[PDB]
Amino acid sequence: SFRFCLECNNMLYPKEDKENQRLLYSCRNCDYTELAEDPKVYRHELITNIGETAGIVDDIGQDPTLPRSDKECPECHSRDCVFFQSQQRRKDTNMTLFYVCLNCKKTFRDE
Amino acid sequence: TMKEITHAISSAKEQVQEIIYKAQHNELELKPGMTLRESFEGEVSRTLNDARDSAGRSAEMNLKDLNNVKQMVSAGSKGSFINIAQMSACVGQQMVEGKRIAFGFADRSLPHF
Amino acid sequence: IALDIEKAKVIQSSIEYTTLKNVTSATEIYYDPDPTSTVIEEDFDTVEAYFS
Ligand SMILES: [Zn+2]
Ligand SMILES: [Zn+2]
Repeated sequence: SFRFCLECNNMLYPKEDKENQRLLYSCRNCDYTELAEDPKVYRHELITNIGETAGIVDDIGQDPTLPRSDKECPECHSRDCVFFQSQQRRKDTNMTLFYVCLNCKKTFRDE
Repeated sequence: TMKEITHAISSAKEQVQEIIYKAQHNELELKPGMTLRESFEGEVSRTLNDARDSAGRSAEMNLKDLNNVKQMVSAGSKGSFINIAQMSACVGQQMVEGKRIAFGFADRSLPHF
Repeated sequence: IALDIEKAKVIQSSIEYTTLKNVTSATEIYYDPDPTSTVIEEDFDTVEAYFS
């Protein structure tokens, strides 16, 4: 996550002080400068799993084309649920199922 | 023979169901040089092909010598084993571009599934 | 090597191309102005063990 300038709404690029030895987020369109909280400047994931379970909506139980199972809900122990596979559509994607209860509407696995 | 063919096809469908469950619980062996989805598709296709071959072999063994289709196939003048299998026992798996029927709709082949 | 599986696997491993990107999983950039110490707590023990 990256922060924005509080006065002109531009991006806050990180900057390093030679004399003070501190990491600071500074806007290049002004003189505003705010002290950085964490040193994690950049992170790149070669193999990522985000978007696998992130594709979830709160009204997925009203879809009539989705199959319905009788798996046990971990939270409220309901007897009706709706399952589907991974929303990510790469070639390496697993065939595991995500179950959605019809009362608490949370996503849970079978393992 | 029709009972035997029905039993063979039902056993194959149960085997395919077991393969589906194993692939959906990460218990499937991966063929080297291929992904999980490709290995699953190849194994299901192999099972269904073996099912059609077994049903056809049962049907072709049932036939008498006086059977006319058998006489034509045995003379070598017209027809083969696959024709007898498809006419009498099972048409089998339909392949488009060397793969099973794709999901032309949103995650299904027809709006009836 | 043709009638032994282990030597064949050794040859296979020695032939196949393997880059850093294959074994790498994630790369990160951190700010740390102390050459001899570090800010990260998980790796602090290991790096101080190295320096000592
Ligand atoms: Zn600014
Ligand atoms: Zn529930």
